[PDB]
Amino acid sequence: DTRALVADFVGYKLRQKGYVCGAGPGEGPAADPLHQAMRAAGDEFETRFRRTFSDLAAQLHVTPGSAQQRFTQVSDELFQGGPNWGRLVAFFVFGAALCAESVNKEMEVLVGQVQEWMVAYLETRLADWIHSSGGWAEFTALYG
Amino acid sequence: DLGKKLLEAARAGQDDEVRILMANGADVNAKDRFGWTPLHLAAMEGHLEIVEVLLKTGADVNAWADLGTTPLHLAAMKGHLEIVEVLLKAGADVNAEAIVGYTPLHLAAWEGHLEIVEVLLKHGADVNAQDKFGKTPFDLAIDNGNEDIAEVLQKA
Repeated sequence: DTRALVADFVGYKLRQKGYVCGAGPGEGPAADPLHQAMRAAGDEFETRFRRTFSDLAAQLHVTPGSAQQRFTQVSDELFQGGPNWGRLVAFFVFGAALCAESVNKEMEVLVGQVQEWMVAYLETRLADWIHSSGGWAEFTALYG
Repeated sequence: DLGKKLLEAARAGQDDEVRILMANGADVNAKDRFGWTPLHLAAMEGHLEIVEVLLKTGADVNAWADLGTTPLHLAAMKGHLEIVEVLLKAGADVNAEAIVGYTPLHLAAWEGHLEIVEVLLKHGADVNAQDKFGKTPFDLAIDNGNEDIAEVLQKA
């Protein structure tokens, strides 16, 4: 569930920005209301902030060794004062932005690993909040 | 759903529609699903007349969105100088923090808007403010190659 959502959104953004072409998650239109909801929300969020999250990603100067800690620090910041659906959208937009920045610096392993770290953060941190907030079905209702 | 209509008209820069909605009781502070108000949208899109009408009708100049973003962050980031002035005159907080601890001065410095950096400084912006990662506006200016702004911040 969660892994599929992350893969779909990141895959969609990488294709949207012209970084990747062909078979894989995020290829073609959303197969699923949850996935459509996150694509639409991420897109809207990103047109507002323009280059903000790509600039933040670049400002981190990640290396293969520091990237997980830096990813985790940003994620913690975004969730200060508790999760809400908008901060969750920011978290996805930032994750995809960090994958794109890793492509720019040609660290291809991070494109995959950042996605792994997104899933683990969601499952170990935000899982309790999401469930009590009505789960992804509720997110879909509000952002779809 | 006057609030939704006000949000849409503010973003689209439709001056006449905004006045009608306000005169019909639309909530000047209505929030969208990202926490943005009509003032956030008009400030980001650069519609000055709408910014002024919203403020005159009671818009909260310091309203913050989901990540803490305020209308002044957006005006500073996008480089709208007249809107920055109008917001500051109306009580905008020069030191508000958003996202990662960015201050409007961080965003103007990174985006290379020199006059806005100076206006923010004259209004009390904290030159030494650090974002969550330790970076000051000076650091961001230099990293983005804006030497003019960096020198101004160093002098300050």
